[PDB]
Amino acid sequence: QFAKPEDAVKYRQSAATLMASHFGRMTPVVKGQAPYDAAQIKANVEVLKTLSALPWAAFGPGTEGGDARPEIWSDAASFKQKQQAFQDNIVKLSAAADAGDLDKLRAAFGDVGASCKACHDAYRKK
Amino acid sequence: QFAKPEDAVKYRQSAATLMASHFGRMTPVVKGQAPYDAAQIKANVEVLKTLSALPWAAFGPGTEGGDARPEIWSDAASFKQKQQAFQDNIVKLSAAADAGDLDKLRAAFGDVGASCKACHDAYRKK
Ligand code: HEC
Ligand code: HEC
Ligand SMILES: O=C1O[C@H]([C@@H](O)CO)C(O)=C1O
Ligand SMILES: O=C1O[C@H]([C@@H](O)CO)C(O)=C1O
Repeated sequence: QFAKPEDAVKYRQSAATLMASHFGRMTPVVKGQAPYDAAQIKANVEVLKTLSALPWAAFGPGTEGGDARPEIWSDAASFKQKQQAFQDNIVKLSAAADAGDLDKLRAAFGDVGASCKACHDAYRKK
Repeated sequence: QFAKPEDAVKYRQSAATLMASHFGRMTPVVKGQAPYDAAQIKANVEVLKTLSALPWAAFGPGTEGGDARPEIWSDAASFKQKQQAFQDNIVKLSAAADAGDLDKLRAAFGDVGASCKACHDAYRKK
């Protein structure tokens, strides 16, 4: 869907920006600094679910640019491992949210965050 | 969810960027220049549905900035009219996509695009 590689870069960066907001805005809730409204979090995690599937299609071959390492391309099976583990942790977060279980939400939130960071540490330029 | 007004600006601009890609990537299909796969379009319109709800919460009071006119704030009931008409046209696009009806998809796509443009013409800086 991208006329030039730059358009893929702008897409994936925008998708990432939205995931960071929908993930990070839950920080006060999982820390207990903001109230836990199970319906609010269920709805927010549904948005994050949708967003979480979007970046990966915007790293097609030859879309080197942005802060994307060429190893995304030179080490591709491993990159797919990191995005599928991340998406699998998003499924677990959805399950915790859908269950209305705050302790499980805390734990699942942390697993997601660790997956974000593991991919960045390997595949995102400093 | 925004620590400073700039963060709301960056969010709404990123949401807009993603809607432009998910809307605009259908142009070749509605023109007949790319094949029409009803399931592909249904899935894409579901993504656009989700995205289409996101910008509006990132124009809270005092989030003047970006290319957002202060009339979004000084003429607020009218801005809400333009975002609800747009969201209502997204419902019609969803219905056309879910029905697998290409002629209806063409027509609904055009109505959505006109709603985007009408809001920009009134409320987006040049
Ligand atoms: C690999 C499988 C990743 C996972 C999982 C997550 N992110 Fe990511 N992110 C990744 C790359 C390769 C890049 C660079 C993209 C580019 O071309 O520049 C990014 C970038 C971001 C950014 C910065 C966006 C920008 O505005 O430039 C953010 C804020 C970000 N990523 C957040 C984020 C979050 C919150 C994630 C988990 C919920 C997450 N990423 C996962 C690769 C990967
Ligand atoms: C008002 C009810 C709008 C409707 C409907 C749509 N858009 Fe919009 N858009 C609107 C404003 C006020 C702004 C400026 C935001 C800011 O603070 O700068 C925008 C911006 C955009 C952009 C540019 C994003 C950027 O990267 O800076 C794009 C690409 C865009 N809008 C696209 C878009 C599409 C495709 C829409 C219909 C599907 C649409 N917008 C509707 C206000 C409104
Ligand atoms: O909110 C975010 O969470 C991850 C990471 O910081 C988690 O460790 C990331 O990259 C964000 O923008
Ligand atoms: O794809 C887009 O459609 C609208 C508008 O051009 C429709 O007339 C817009 O602002 C886009 O980025």
